[PDB]
Amino acid sequence: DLAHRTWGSQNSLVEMLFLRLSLPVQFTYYYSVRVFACVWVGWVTPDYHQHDMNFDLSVTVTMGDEQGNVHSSLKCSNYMVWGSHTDLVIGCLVGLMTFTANGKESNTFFQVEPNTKLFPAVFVLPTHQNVIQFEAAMFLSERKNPAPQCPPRLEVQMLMPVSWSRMPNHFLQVETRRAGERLGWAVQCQDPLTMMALHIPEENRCMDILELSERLDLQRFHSHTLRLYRAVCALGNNRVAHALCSHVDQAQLLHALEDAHLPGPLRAGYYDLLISIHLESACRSRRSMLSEYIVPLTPETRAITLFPPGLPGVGVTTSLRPPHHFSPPCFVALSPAIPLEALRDKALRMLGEAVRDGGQHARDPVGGSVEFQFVPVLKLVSTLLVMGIFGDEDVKQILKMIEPEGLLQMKLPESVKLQMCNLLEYFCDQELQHRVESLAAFAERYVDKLQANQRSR
Amino acid sequence: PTHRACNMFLESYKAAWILTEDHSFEDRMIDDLSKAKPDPLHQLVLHFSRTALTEKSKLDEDYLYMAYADIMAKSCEVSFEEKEMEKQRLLYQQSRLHTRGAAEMVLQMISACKGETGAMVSSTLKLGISILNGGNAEVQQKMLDYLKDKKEVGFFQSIQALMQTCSVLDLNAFERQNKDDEFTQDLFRFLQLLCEGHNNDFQNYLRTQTGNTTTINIIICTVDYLLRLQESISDFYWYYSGKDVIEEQGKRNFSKAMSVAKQVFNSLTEYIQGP
Amino acid sequence: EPTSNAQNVPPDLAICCFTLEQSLSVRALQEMLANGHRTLLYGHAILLRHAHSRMYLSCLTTSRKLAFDVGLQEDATGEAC
Amino acid sequence: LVYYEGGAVCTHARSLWRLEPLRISWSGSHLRWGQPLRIRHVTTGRYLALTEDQGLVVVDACKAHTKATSFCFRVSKEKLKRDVEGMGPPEIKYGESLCFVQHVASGLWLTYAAVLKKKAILHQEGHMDDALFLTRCQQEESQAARMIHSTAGLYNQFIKGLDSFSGKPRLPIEAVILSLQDLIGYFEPPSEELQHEEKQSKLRSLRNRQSLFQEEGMLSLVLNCIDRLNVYTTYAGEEAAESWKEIVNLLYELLASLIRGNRANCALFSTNLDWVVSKLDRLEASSGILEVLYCVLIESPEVLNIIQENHIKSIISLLDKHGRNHKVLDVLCSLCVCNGVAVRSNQDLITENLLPGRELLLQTNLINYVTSIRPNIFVGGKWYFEVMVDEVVPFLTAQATHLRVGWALTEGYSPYPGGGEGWGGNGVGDDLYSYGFDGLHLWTGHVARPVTSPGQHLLAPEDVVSCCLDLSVPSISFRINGCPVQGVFEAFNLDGLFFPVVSFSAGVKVRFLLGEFKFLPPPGYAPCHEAVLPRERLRLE
Amino acid sequence: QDLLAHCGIQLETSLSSRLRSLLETVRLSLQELVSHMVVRWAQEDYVQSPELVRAMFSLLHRQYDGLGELLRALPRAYTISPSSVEDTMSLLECLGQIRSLLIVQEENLMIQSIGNIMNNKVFYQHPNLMRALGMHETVMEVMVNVLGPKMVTSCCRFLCYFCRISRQNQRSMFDHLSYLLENSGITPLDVAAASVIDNNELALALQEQDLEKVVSYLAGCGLPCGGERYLDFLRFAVFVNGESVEENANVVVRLLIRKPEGLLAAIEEAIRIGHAIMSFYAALIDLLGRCAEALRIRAILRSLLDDLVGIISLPLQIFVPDHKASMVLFLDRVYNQDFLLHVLVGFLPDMRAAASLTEMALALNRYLCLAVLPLIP
Amino acid sequence: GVQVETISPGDGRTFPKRGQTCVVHYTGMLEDGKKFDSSRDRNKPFKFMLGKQEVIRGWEEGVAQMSVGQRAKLTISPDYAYGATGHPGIIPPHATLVFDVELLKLE
Repeated sequence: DLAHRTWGSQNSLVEMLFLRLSLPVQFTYYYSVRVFACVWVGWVTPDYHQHDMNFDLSVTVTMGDEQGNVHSSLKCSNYMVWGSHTDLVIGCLVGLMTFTANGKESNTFFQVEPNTKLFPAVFVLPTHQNVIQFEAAMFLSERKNPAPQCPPRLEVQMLMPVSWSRMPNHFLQVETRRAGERLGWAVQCQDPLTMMALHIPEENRCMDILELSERLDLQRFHSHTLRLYRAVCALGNNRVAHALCSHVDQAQLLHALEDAHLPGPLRAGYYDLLISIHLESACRSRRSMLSEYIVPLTPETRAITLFPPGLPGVGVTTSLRPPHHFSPPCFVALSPAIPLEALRDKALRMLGEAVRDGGQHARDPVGGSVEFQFVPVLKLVSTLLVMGIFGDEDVKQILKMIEPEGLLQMKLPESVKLQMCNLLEYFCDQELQHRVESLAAFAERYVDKLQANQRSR
Repeated sequence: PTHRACNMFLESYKAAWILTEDHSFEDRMIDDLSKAKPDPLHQLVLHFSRTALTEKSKLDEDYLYMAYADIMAKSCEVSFEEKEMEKQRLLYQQSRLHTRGAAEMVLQMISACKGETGAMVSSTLKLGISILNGGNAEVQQKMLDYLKDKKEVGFFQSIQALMQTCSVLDLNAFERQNKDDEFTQDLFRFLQLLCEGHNNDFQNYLRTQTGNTTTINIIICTVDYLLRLQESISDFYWYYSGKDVIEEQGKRNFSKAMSVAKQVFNSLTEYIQGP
Repeated sequence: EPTSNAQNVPPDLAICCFTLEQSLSVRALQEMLANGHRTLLYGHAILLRHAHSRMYLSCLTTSRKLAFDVGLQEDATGEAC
Repeated sequence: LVYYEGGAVCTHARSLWRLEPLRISWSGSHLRWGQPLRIRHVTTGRYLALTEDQGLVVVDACKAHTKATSFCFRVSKEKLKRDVEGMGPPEIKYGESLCFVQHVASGLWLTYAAVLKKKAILHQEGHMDDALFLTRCQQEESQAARMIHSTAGLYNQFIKGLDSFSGKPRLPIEAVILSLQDLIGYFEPPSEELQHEEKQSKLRSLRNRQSLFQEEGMLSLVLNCIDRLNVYTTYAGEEAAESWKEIVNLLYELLASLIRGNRANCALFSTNLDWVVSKLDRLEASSGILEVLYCVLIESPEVLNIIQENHIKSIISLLDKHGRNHKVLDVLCSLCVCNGVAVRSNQDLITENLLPGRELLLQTNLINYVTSIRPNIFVGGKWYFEVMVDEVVPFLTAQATHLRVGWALTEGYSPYPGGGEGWGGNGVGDDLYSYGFDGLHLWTGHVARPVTSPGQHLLAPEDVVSCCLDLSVPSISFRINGCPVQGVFEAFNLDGLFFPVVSFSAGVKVRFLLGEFKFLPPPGYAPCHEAVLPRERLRLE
Repeated sequence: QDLLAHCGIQLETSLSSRLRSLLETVRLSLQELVSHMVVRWAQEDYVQSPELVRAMFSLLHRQYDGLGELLRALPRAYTISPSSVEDTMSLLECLGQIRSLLIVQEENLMIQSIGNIMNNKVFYQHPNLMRALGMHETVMEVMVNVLGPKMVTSCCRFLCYFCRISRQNQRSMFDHLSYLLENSGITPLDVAAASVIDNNELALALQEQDLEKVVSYLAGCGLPCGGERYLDFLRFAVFVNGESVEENANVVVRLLIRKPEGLLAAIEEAIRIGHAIMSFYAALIDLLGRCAEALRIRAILRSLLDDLVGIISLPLQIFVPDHKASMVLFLDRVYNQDFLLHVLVGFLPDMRAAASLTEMALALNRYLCLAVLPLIP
Repeated sequence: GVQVETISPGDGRTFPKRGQTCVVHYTGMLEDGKKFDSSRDRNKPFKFMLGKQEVIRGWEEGVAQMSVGQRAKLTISPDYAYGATGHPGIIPPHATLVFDVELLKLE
C-alpha cells in the first residue's frame, strides 16, 4: 500500500500471462493499471476459456420488429481491450464502462451490460521486470459487501488468478445413453442422470461434488458449511429450517443418500443434514416422551400377553407419545415435511446396500472409509426408528439384518459400533417398552378381576 | 374407578413383588467381565476413573457409575476351614477388582466429589468398603502407593469436608419429627478399613499426609465429628432426662447415633490400634 | 544484581539463585554427553539450573570484543550448559 | 493497601508473599523466630513496609529500607543467636504453627482495622488472632507469579514507550517478542496425543495459570498492548516497527492462549467483544484475532447473548474479506450454540445476514446432464438446415429438458458433460449460437434474451427448427416451422468451421433434417447435406 | 389404597396364583446377543471412545438388570382412562414445546403452552401423571434458566397452581424451597409460599436455613417493597392452618430478633402520608400475631401494650382495614374486660359500615370476621 | 408492477376462479437466476386455494392469466412478493422473483 502491487518476470521464459483478477462486479469506481513497460487491460466476463495470443478479441445481438428494423442493439462482451516509460490505464465503471489511458479520456469502447459479472483483468505478454501495477470512489468500496465505504481497504481475497490452460476435472460416472438411428438421422436418448453439482458464486463456474473430493480444501470448506447448516437447526429452530430447505433441497438430500461416489466428510454432512433440517426436531420431541411410558386403557392396549402365543419387533406399540406433525416447506406466503414412507425404504435400502457388499469385504469403501459407510446410515436409521417410523415388519428386516434370527457379527470401526450401540439401545428400550406396557395391561385386567372381588365384600 | 386402581396397583406392586431378588445376577455379570490388553471390567473401571479425573468440578449424578459401583459392591473344625475358605473367596472377589485398579477409581472418585454428598460418594464408599471389608492388605498397599504417587491432595480435602458435613443426632429436628447415618457410618468404616490390618505407614499417612502441599490431619477430624456427635448425644439425653419412658422413635433414632459412635470410636481404635 | 547496598535497596534475590542439578568430572561428563548429593570437587564441571525459570545456565553463541554472551538455554543437551 | 481476605482469594497470585532474609547468604536457612527479614509481595515485587507517610504500606524496594520494612515472628506477644552460617534448627511448620507477626523497628504487631475487605493495620496490641499461620505456595504458582512480575514490568515499559512515540511522529523490542513467545509456550495447551490422566493434570495446571495471569490483570495488560498497537497499519524507526507484524500477531496468539481453557477468561471479554469484532477485520494479523474470537465463543455461553447484528455482519463481512475459511464458519457454528443450549436470535441473524444473499459460500443443487451431438459436418456460401423434434417430455426428473439447437465453431466450444459454466448448459460460450426451449429466443454467453416470435411456442414433439447461416455476412436467424423469429444474431467471429449442435437432456428423440427435408425454404441458402461432401461420410458424433 | 396393597400382599382369593404366573412371565433372545457381543467388543480391542464405553456399559448394565429396569421404569409409567386420552395428546405435545424451550419471541410460546396446560382436563384428574412427567421440575428449571421477565411470572402462576392441586404433589415443590429462595433476589416467593401453605407436615419439615435466608432478605431491606412479601411468606410458614406451630415460630422469632433491621412514630407518619412501609409494619406485626419455655417469645412480643394506639390512629385514618386487622390479631394473640372497654373505636367503624352505598365494603367484612375477637360505662 | 410472461400454451380456455384449489408445479429463482425454490425438487404437486390470499399477491394475480396445462414464467414485482421485508433467510429485500410455473389443473 496508495493501493497497488509490484511485479516481475525473473525467468528465461516470457510466454503468456492472463491476469484475470478474482473479484467480479455486478450492477465512479476507478481501476488503474500502471505499467512500467503493448498491454491488454480489460474487464472480462467470467466465462473465458481461450489461451492464445490471437487478439482482438473474440458479439452484437439484435431484436426484430416482425419486419426487422431497430430496437435491436445489445452488447458485445466476451470483453474489454487496450494497446517509452510509465503507462496508466484506468477502467472506471458506474451503467457503462469508461476508459482513460494515461489519465486522458479515450473511452467510447465496449460498455453495455444489463446486470452481469465482470472480473477485472489484464492480459499481458511480459517485458520482464515491473510489468504491471493496479489500484471517484475506490473499487474496493464496491466489490466487497460493506458498500459504500469510500476509503480503500486492500483485501486478502484480492488474488491474481492466471488462466491456467489445463486444469483437471471429473471423468463422470455413468452418463447418457447415446443413440442415433440412420433413418433420417434421428438422434435419441432415454434414461436421465443428475450431477451432484454446485457453483462458486464469488467467481461463477459449475462443478460437480464428485469432482470435489480431490479439491480437499474445498470439501473442507463445504463440509463445514454443512456443519453450519446442521448447527443452525439445533433443536426446533424450524423458522430457519424452512429456509435451509430452500438452501439444500429435498431431492438433493435424497441423491446425497444415494451415490457412493460422494466423499466421506460431505457424506456424513448431508446425512446429518437430513437429521437437522428435517428429521431432528421431531425425534428430539419423541425422546423424553418415549421415555414417559404412559399408557391408555383402550382394548388394543389391553392384550398384551408379554410373551407372544419373544421378539423386540412386536407391533403392539400402544402408549401415547404425541405424533410429530409436519408443515411442508413452501415460499409463497414451523416443522418441515419429508416423504417419510419413501425415505424409510431408502434408509433400509441403504442399509442392505452396505451391509451386503461390506459383508463381502470390499475396499472402495463407499465413503472412503467404513466409518463413513455406516455411521451416517446407522445414525439416520437410528433416529428414523426412534421416531416410531418404520412398520414393524421392516423392523423385523432390521433384526434379520442384525441378529440374524450380516452386520453386528462383523468387525467394525469404533464409531460404527457406537452408533450401533445406540440403535441396539433403542431396541432394548423397545423391550422395556413392551414390558412396562404388558404390565400395565395386566394391571388393567387384574384391577377388573379385583374390583369384581371388591363388591363381594 | 378404572385407571385409579390401576395406578395404585402398579405403585403398590412396585414396592411389593418387584422385590424378590433377581439381584443374584451381579456376580455372574462381573464374572463375565473377567474373561480375557485390558479386560472389560478393567475397561469399566478405567472409564469411570477417567470420568472422575475430569475437571467437572461439580459431578453429575452419573447413573451408570451408580449402577456399576453398586454392582461391584454387591460382588462381595469344619466351620473354621469354611470360614477361611470364605476369606479366600472374599479375597478373590477383591482381587477381581483391585488388580483391575478399582481401588484407584474409588479413591479418585472420592477425591472428585469434594464436599458434595450425593448418592455418588455414598456408592463409592460402599465400593471401597466392599473392596476392603476384610482388612485387605494389598488394596491398602495400592491405595497408599497411589496417594503417594499422584499427590492428588484433594482426597483428604474431600473427606475432611465430608465430616464437616456428615450428620449428627440433632435436637430440634427430632422435635419436628415427634409431632442420615448410613453414609457417615460407611465413611468411618472406610477409613477404619484403610487402617485395619495395622498399616503403620498409612496411619501415619493419615496423620499428616507427607508430600502433599496441604497437610490435613484427618484423625483430628474424626475426633471432631465424635465430639459434635457427643454433644448431640448429651443433648438428646437431657431432652429425655425427665420423661423416663422413651418413645420408640427416640429409640431407633438413638440406636442410630449409638451405631455411629460405635463405628467412629472403632475408627479411632484402628487409627491407634498399632503401637 | 548488586547486593552491597543491603540496607536501603535490597537485591531481587528471587532469581539470583542457581540450583546445582548435577556435577561431574570433565572426562566423566563426556560419557553422558556422548550418550543423590555428591559433593562438588574442583576441576569438575557443574550444571547450573536456575531456581526460577529453570532454564540451565550456559554459554551462548550470540555476541553483544569476541566474547560470547551468557544465557539460560532450555535444556541440558550440549556442552554449553 | 493491605487486606486480610477470605473466600476466593487464596488461589490468587496476589495473595502470596516471599520471605527474604537480610543476609545475602543462606537465605534458605530454616525460619528461626526473631530473625530479621524483609517480606516481599511476589507479583508487584514491592516490599511490605512501615512508613511515616501512610502507616503500613506495600512499597517499592528502593523505598523500603531495613528497619522500616523488616518483620520478625513470635510465638506469642512477649517482647523479649547472632546469625549462624548453618541452616539452623528446624522450626516453623506450615500446618502446626500459629506464628505471630511483629515489626522489627516500631515493634507494632500485625492486626486489622474494622463486604469482606478487612484491611490490616499495625498496632502495639491488636486482636487475639494476629498469629497468622504460614502456608506454602506450589512452586508452579510461584514461578507463574514471578513470571507475572517480569511480564508486567516488561509490558509496562513497553506501553510507556508506545505512549512515548504515540501522538508525536518524527525502547524494548526483541525482549518483548521473546517474552511473548516463551509465554505462548508457557501456556501451550497439552497435546491431544497423550494419556488421559496426565493430560487432565496438565490441563488443570493450565487453568490455574491462565487464571493467575487474569487475576493480576495481565490479560488486560496485553489487551492494552494490542489496543495501543492497532493504531498503526505500518513514528518508530524503520527497525523497531519493522517487526510490528510479529509483535501484534503474537499478541493475539498469546491472547487466544489465555482463553482456550477457562470459561471465565472469555467471560471477561463480555465487554470486549465489540472491540474483538472491530479489530477482526484488520487484515494484518487476521487469523490471530479470528482464533481469539473462536476461542472465546466456544466456552462462553454468557458471551453469546451479547452479540448484535453489527458483529455478525462484520464476521460474515470478514468471510468476504478473506476469501474462504472454514475457521470463519466454525466461529459461526460457535455462534449458533453455547455449551449445548441454542440461541435463536443469533441463529436467525447468521441466517439473515448470510444465507439469503447466496453470493458467498458454496451453493449447490442437483443438475441433469447437458449433452449435444454434432452431425459430423464441418461448415465454413451460406448454409441451412432443419431439426425436427419427435420426443421431449420437458419436465421429467426436475430440470426442464433443454433442446437448444444452433451453431458453434470448432476452435472453442467444449461441451464437457458437466460441470463448467453457470450450472452447465448450452450457450454458455460466446462461440455458441443456440435457439429453442425457454421462450424460444437466443442463448449466447449463457444469457436468455427474449426475442419475440409470432407464437413463442416451446419445442414440442412436432416442431421443426429452421436454422440459417451466412458466409462472409455474419447474419444468423432460426425459425419455428417456417415462421420467422425476427432478426437475432449479428456480427461475429468468422474463424474455424461452425457446425450444427442440437443440445438435449434426459429422454429426447429428435430427427436431423439435412438430406430428406420435411421442409426447406430457399432463404439462406444451401442445404446442409451438400456440406457432407469432403470424404468422411455423414455420421452424428 | 392400602387395602389394595394388602391384596398385593398375596406373596406370603385364588387370583394370586394367576398373579404368580404373571410374575413368572415377568421374569423374561435379544439378551444373549447383546450381552455377549458387548463382551466381544470389550474383549477384542480396548475401546477408546469414552462415549462408546458409556453406551456399551449402559446396555451391558440394563441387559443383566432385568428386574430393576422395570423398577426405575414404573414411576414414570402411569395408566390413563381411554375417554380422556386426547387431552394428553394436547398436553404432551405442548409440554414438548416447553422442553424445546428448556434448551435455549419464545416467551410467548412458553406462556401459551403453559396456559394450554392450565386449561387441560387431564391435569386436575391425574396429579400423579403430572408429577411423573417431571414437568414441574422442568418449569422451575426453565424459570431458573431465565433468572441470573413476564414469562417467569407465568411460570410462577403455574407452579403456584400446581402446588394448589394437591398436597402430595406439593411435597415435590417443597423439595426445592432452598433452591427457589436462592433464586429469589427480588413471584417465586409466592410459589414457595404456596408450597408451604396447606401442609403442616411440610410446615414442620422445613429447615431453619431457609428461614435464615428469608430473614437475610429482610436484612437486605435496609432502606421496602419486598419486606411485605417476605413477611407474607413467613406468615404462611408459621401460621399454617390456624394453629401456631411452635417449631417454626420460635425459630422465626429468634431470627427476627437479631436483624430487625420510635418506629411507631414512623407508622403514624405513614398514616399521615409509601403504603409499602405501612404494609411492612402491618405484615410484621401480623407475623408476630401468627406466633405465640415457649412462653418467653410471648414476652419478647410484649416488648413490641405498644399497640392499641395503632388501631385507634387507623380508625382515625379513613388503606386502614388490613393494618388495623393485623394490629388486632396481634393484640389478641399476644394480649381484661376493662381494657376491652378502653379499646372501645370499633363502634365508630360499625357506624361507618353503612357507607357501602368501596374499600369500606372490604373493611366491614374484615372487621365483621374480626368482630369475633371482642367476644372473648 | 407484476410482469407475467407466457412460456408454453395450455388448453387456453379454463382460467382460474375465486376459491378454486389450483394444482401446480413451479420453480423459483432470483433476478440473478440463482435458484431458491422448486416444487419438482420436492417431486410433489403444489395445491393452493386461489383468492384465499394464502400466497403472495403476484402469485394470486399471475396464475389467473394462466390456463390449465399452461406453462408460464412469472416476473413478480417485489411489492406483490415480499418487497421491503424479503422472506427471511431466502429472499433478500426488494427482489423480483422469477418463476417457471406450470398449472397442472384447476379443482
